[PDB]
Order: sequence, then C-alpha cells, then structure tokens
Amino acid sequence: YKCPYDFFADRPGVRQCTACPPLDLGGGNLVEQCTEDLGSQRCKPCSLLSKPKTARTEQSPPPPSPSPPPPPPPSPRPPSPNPPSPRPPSPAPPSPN
Ligand SMILES: *[C@H]1O[C@H](CO)[C@H](O)[C@H](O)[C@H]1O
Ligand SMILES: *[C@H]1O[C@H](CO)[C@H](O)[C@H](O)[C@H]1O
Ligand SMILES: *[C@H]1O[C@H](CO)[C@H](O)[C@H](O)[C@H]1O
Ligand SMILES: *[C@H]1O[C@H](CO)[C@H](O)[C@H](O)[C@H]1O
Ligand SMILES: *[C@H]1O[C@H](CO)[C@H](O)[C@H](O)[C@H]1O
Ligand SMILES: *[C@H]1O[C@H](CO)[C@H](O)[C@H](O)[C@H]1O
Ligand SMILES: *[C@H]1O[C@H](CO)[C@H](O)[C@H](O)[C@H]1O
Ligand SMILES: *[C@H]1O[C@H](CO)[C@H](O)[C@H](O)[C@H]1O
Repeated sequence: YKCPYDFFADRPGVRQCTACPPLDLGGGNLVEQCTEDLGSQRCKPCSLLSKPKTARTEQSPPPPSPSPPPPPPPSPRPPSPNPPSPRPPSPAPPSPN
C-alpha cells in the first residue's frame, strides 16, 4: 500500500509507514512536516506544501477487514481396539472303558 498523507517510508520493504517527525528549527521550536502526496518519502514542512490539506481529493481507504478465525482443535482419536475374546472350553478327557 502507498504510505498515506503525512506518512513516509524510505527503506524499501518496510512493514509499517512512519509519520513525518516535527522539524526542529533550533532553539526549541518545531514546525511539523506534512507529505505532499501519497507514497512519498519526503517530509516537506506543512507551511510550504504546494497542495494544501484542503486540496486533497482522495477518498480515505476503507478500514482493515476482520482477522480470520482460529484453527479447530485436534479431532478425537478412534476408539481403542478390544481385547481377544475368551478361548472356548477345552475337551473333556475320554470316558472310561
Ligand atoms: C482520509 O485519507 C484521505 C487521503 O486518501 C484524506 O486525507 C481524507 O481527508 C482523510 O479523511
Ligand atoms: C472487509 O471490509 C473491507 C471494507 O472495510 C472490504 O470490503 C474488504 O473486501 C472486506 O473483506
Ligand atoms: C488481524 O488481521 C487484520 C487484517 O485482516 C488486522 O490486521 C488485525 O489488526 C489483525 O489482528
Ligand atoms: C474432527 O473434529 C474437529 C473439530 O472438533 C474438526 O472438525 C476436524 O476437522 C475433525 O476431523
Ligand atoms: C487405544 O487405541 C486408540 C487408537 O485406536 C488410541 O490410541 C487410544 O489412546 C488408546 O487407548
Ligand atoms: C469376544 O469378546 C471381545 C470383547 O469382550 C470382543 O467383543 C470380540 O469381538 C468377541 O469375539
Ligand atoms: C484346552 O484346549 C482349548 C482349545 O483346544 C484351549 O486352548 C484351552 O485354553 C485349553 O485349556
Ligand atoms: C464319560 O466321561 C467323559 C468325561 O469324563 C465324558 O463326559 C463322556 O461324555 C462320558 O461318556
């Protein structure tokens, strides 16, 4: 996105735009600086800008769309297998003679 008005970015690939700091003229007096147009890295003083703040004719961009939802918890595990069923009865010993 372009840096908005009164914001500038110099180093490329910058995460967030930075506001123009006030310009200290010396002796403790500071004149704040306003960017001329969108996406500019030059902080011109607000008194000397060719285009006044009123002359800006850009519809302010829509606010951030909401952040996505969270990832569902780990689904449960399949039921554990059951033990081997009981062995069948053993054969009765041979009947007497
Ligand atoms: C929102 O930003 C625009 C510039 O796109 C303009 O400065 C408006 O005045 C502001 O409300
Ligand atoms: C979230 O809202 C903005 C407007 O603020 C825009 O419509 C996006 O498309 C939406 O995802
Ligand atoms: C989650 O993301 C939105 C953009 O979709 C926005 O940056 C919020 O500030 C963040 O928490
Ligand atoms: C098991 O359940 C979770 C939610 O508890 C999620 O829907 C997974 O996709 C499903 O496999
Ligand atoms: C029995 O086996 C299941 C998998 O089918 C799971 O690991 C349970 O934790 C275990 O008790
Ligand atoms: C014998 O019993 C076990 C559990 O008691 C299991 O159900 C087997 O399938 C059955 O043959
Ligand atoms: C006697 O024989 C049966 C199967 O023929 C089974 O193994 C019993 O455990 C055994 O006592
Ligand atoms: C004689 O005895 C054996 C077991 O001792 C068996 O029950 C036969 O059926 C019976 O005839």
